[PDB]
Parts: sequence; C-alpha cells; structure tokens
Amino acid sequence: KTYGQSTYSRQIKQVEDDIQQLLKKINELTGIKESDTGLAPPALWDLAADKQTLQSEQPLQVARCTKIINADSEDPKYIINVKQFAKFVVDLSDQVAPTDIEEGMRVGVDRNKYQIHIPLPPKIDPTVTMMQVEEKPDVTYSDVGGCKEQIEKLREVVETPLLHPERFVNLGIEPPKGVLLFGPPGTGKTLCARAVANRTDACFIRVIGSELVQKYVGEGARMVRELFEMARTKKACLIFFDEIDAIGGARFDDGAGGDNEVQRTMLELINQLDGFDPRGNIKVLMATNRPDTLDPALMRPGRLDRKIEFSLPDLEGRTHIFKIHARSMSVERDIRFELLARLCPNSTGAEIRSVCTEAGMFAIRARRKIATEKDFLEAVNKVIKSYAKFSAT
Amino acid sequence: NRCFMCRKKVGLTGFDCRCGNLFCGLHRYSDKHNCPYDYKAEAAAKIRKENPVVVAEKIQRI
Amino acid sequence: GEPTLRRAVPLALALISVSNPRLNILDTLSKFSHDADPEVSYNSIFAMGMVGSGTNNARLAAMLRQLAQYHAKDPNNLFMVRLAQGLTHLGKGTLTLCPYHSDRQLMSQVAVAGLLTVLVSFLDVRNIILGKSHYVLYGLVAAMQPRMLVTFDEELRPLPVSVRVGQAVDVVGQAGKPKTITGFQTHTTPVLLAHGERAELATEEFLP
Ligand SMILES: Nc1ncnc2c1ncn2[C@@H]1O[C@H](COP(=O)(O)OP(=O)(O)OP(=O)(O)O)[C@@H](O)[C@H]1O
Ligand SMILES: [Mg+2]
Repeated sequence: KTYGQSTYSRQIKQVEDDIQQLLKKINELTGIKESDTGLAPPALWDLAADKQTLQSEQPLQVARCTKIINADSEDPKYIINVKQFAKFVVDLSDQVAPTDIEEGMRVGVDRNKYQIHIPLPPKIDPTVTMMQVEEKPDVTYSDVGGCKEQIEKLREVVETPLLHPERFVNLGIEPPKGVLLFGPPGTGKTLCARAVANRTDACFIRVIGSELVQKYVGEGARMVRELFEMARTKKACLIFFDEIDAIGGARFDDGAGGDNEVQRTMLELINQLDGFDPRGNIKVLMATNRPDTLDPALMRPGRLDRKIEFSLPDLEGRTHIFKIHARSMSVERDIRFELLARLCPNSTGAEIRSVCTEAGMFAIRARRKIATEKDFLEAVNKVIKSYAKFSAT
Repeated sequence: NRCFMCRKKVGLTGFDCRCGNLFCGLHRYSDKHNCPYDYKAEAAAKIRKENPVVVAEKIQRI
Repeated sequence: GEPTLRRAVPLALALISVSNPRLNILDTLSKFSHDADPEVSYNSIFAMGMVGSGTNNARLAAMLRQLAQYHAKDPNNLFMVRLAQGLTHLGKGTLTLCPYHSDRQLMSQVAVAGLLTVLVSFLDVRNIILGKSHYVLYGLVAAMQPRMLVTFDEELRPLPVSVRVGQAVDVVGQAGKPKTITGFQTHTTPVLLAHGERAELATEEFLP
C-alpha cells in the first residue's frame, strides 16, 4: 500500500488538516454572512458603517466630471463641456487656485451650480494601461552570459547615459537613443530585455507588435499618441517593441491594394518618433528575427541607431550556458561541462536549458531526490542522440 | 548685401552666421571665417538641460 | 506597519467609541502611528486630525493627534526597539518601550505623573540603516542593492536570497523592516557576511 516516508507521515498531515477544517467550523459555528452579491464581511464594516460614511456623504458631493476647452482674460471665465450634456461658461469654486486649471483638462464640477471643484488626472485608456508592465521581473545580468560584446554595447546606450549623465556632458555628446536587436531565435534578446527592465529605474513600457493592428482606421495611431503622451509625461521612461515586422516592413505598391493601414500607423510612429520638436528623454529598444524586410525609414539612424545581434555560441557560450541552466538545479559534486559542450556543436541556450531540465526528468521518473551527475550524463546522452536524430533535424 | 570674408556682394543668397555676420556660400562655414563662439559650452549646456538626471529609488522622504 | 492591521485598527479607531474613556482609543491613536517611520498613513492621521479637530476634543487629545502624527516623521528614520536584530534575535527594547504602553491606561496619568515617562519613555532606538563601508580609511561606497527581506529557508542550492532586486544603492540608505540586502560584484564582504550596518570591508580580488 504505502510506507512511512518521514516518521510521523500522516501524524502531522491529518493533525494539520482537521484543525484547518476546524478553522472553517469555527467560522460557520459563529455565523458568517457570505455571498451577499458583492459586499464586505460584516466584521470590518460594522465599525465603519457609522456617520464616518456621511463624512463621505455630505462633505463630498457627486462632482460630475467634465472637460475644459479654454479660459478668458482677467478672470477664469472657463468654457467647458460635460461629456455630451451641454457646454457652459462656468467658473471655479473658491476651493481651488487659478493656476492648475490649464486647458484640455478633466475637472470635477458641481452638479447644481456648475462650478469647478477639482483638477483631475487626464484620460488614459486600458488598452495601453495594460501594456505598461508596472513590475520588474528578476532577471540579473549574469543570467545573460555569453554575449559580452552585446551586453556591453547595450550598456553603453540604455544604462550609462542615464545613470551617468556626466561623461557625455564633460565631452559634449548625445547618446544613441535607438537600439535594435536581432539574430537567430532562442538566443538572449528577451533575457536582455527583462534584465535591462530589472535595473530599468524607469517607466518601462512593453509593446507587443501585433497589438496595434485593429479593425478601424487610425485607432491604432490613436494608441501611438497616448503612448508618446505617457512617455513624455513619465520622465526617463523606456519603450520596447518586439517583432515590428507587422508594422511597416515594406511599401508594397505594385498592385497598391494590399496593406496600407499599418503603413499609415508606421508613419505615425515615424513622426512621433522623430521630426518636428524631438521627444526629449526617451529610449527605444527593438528586436526582430528577420531585420531584412523593413522600410529603410526605420533603418535611418537617429531612430534605429545601433544594430546589436546575438550569435550562436561556438563551443564556449554553450559551456557557460551549461553553467547558467545547469547551476540552478540539484546535482552531485562531480560536475564537468566542457565534455558536454564539446558534444553539442550547434545548440542554443534554450536547448541548453532543455537538456538541463531533461536531466532532472530521469530521477523524477526514477524516484530520486536529485539529478545525480551521472544522471546528467544520461540526460546529455539522450539529448545528444535526440538532437542528433531530431525530428526537424 | 555683402560678405565679410571676401567683400563679394551677394544680396539674397547671403548667410546669417551666429556671430551676427553675413557670408557667401564659400565662407558660410565657421572654419572659413574663424567663428569666435564656444559651440562646446552651448554644448555642455543644452545636453545638461535635455538630459534628465535619473534617480535610483532611494532616500526619498523622511 | 502593513495594510492588514493598518486598516483594521482604524476600523476601531476612526470610530472612537467615546462612551468609554475615549482617550483609550485615542491612546491607540498614538501608538498606531508606531509603524515603519514614514508612510502613506498621513492620509489616515491627517484625516483623523480633521475629524478630530472639533470631535475628539483638543482639551485632552490636541497633544495626542499631532503627537502620533509627528512620531513617524521625527528624524525621518531611527526606529529600532523591536526586540529584533540581525534577522530575528532579541535586545532590550522592552525596559524603555514597555513602560509607556503600561503608562497609557486611560486618563490623568497623562496629566501629572505621566509627563515624565510619556515624553522620553522609550529611547532605546538604535539608528536605522546599514549602508556603510568602514574600510579602515572609511572612504568606500561599495555597490549595494536594496531588496525585500530574505524569505528563504530551504528550497535548493541555487536559491535566490531576495526578490526585489530592482533597487540598487551604494551608500547610506534605508534599512527598512523586511530587508536582507547582500550586494554583488564581490568587492569582498568578508567581515561578517551576516549584516549589521557597520561592516569593515576587508578588500580583496577573489576572482572578480
Ligand atoms: N546565452 C544564453 N544564456 C542563457 N539562456 C539562453 C541563452 N541563449 C538562449 N537562452 C534561452 O533560450 C530562450 C531564447 O532566448 P530569447 O527569448 O532571447 O530569443 P528570442 O530571439 O527572443 O526568441 P525569438 O527569436 O523566437 O523571438 C530564452 O528563454 C533563454 O532562456
Ligand atoms: Mg523573443
């Protein structure tokens, strides 16, 4: 049937479980009002349901939101629309200062007398609110070993001018805000993206290349407007594009009835990228697998300045990636990986992780604690032969 | 309407260099009239105004 | 301070229940400002000072509300009486802190006898932070890297000590309650390797 793997095996298990259930039985015994179609449990809003909700009732009115057009001379005399209700010539309440009520502003106004009460944050739609990462994955630069030249080149661009805006002033130069990455897939571009975003110290913004193609005309551009708006607002923010081939790869016109809309959108990215009052403090990181079928306008420097590529490790990048994907796992003290990488003349870091994790699967299926060194030998053997007579290869 | 590096009359094909002087197409370049202006300093000053001193989130408030 | 008690307490604090000797819930007002020095709780303390201007009379609370308002933001650092050091051990923090909370029962022990303790009751706070070099000359600024408290007990051999690897500092910074920062580059932290805010930095190039 079974055996006692560790001494009091169930003796901790059911002892934990029955008191866990007793935590519930305490709650239903005491009486809990659950499933009241979207409310809070009474234990914490009973002592909040008092007149310290009327303090939210009377002191704060409905505060209908509206949008500002312009002002007048010597006085506010503000012209405002609500959204679709009507346009009025209204004035601010005495609770505000006649400074931060500049035009094109979403402002809260009284429902009764139509007087401005509050300045608001401008509008930003969810479709782009969701592409802002708002988080930094833990991707350390050491995890991207095997591209010392590339990570250095990128370091000179996205990192050094920002964290040290001193040398470039002491010599009088401008950093190349435009970086493109390319090379064969499964190589260390994404990793570089996540790692740079780790120490980004900036409003880093993901962009998925296909997210822009849409059903209506110009709306994708309307995205781009909000993009460069949130960019210019968030000082020292980064932008990442990925597989931009969908955007503007060519200008197919022999039979000019093919792709045009994302061509126009690509033009909007052109203008709002460079031309007519440059952006200021922004950095652009791109990456594609086929940087060969793109419109040369993006290929113009100033926009896409550096062309960093990630190659296939000759013999030693695969060794170090054995040290990267083989390090974060349990093995015996009898390691050696040069023997391994000498066995895989052509394999990527991704395949390296595939062999490292495939190493564990033997002990995993063979009821073992860890991937023993010799088990890792068996792993590289089955992946040496597997990759030797691989399906596609 | 005339240049200053060669007194050659021009008219509407003259130039207005930073140093306030007009030049012909041959002398429009700062290296053809010895322009006495610190382009490097207006350098170290424009880049300093356009360059946002980034701040690693640390020692903010109280 | 965390949102759980930070919100649950004012659920019994904004509602003072003044039918009691209300300066008990007002006493709890004071030491509910007991959290990691500065915080976004100025909304809470400030609002409860506005509703506490007229209500929760200033005859007995006018010192109290701003008293708790200002306690977090005194030198903007320096709260350590938690009976915790290094990561979890003990250390006084009780002889000096405790007599306040015992001295806070309800009433006119804030009037005559109280003013001796209530002001300087607890003063066993040992600074705040650890960003320091102390290489014998004391000139170093070694690259640190602030993060979250080390949550790890045993998972594997290549196991990440912290998660919030984003921030990176080098000099005097912010210790915070859940922080177990290590650093990188192996500029050589051989002195203690168990933290403690005055490391000596024996310098050495151990294959960097
Ligand atoms: N040198 C390396 N070190 C560590 N891991 C690597 C290395 N090269 C590749 N990998 C692994 O292989 C995967 C592929 O890398 P990456 O995602 O950067 O390639 P990509 O160019 O973005 O892929 P695609 O071209 O298909 O979009 C990564 O998830 C990474 O973990
Ligand atoms: Mg990729």
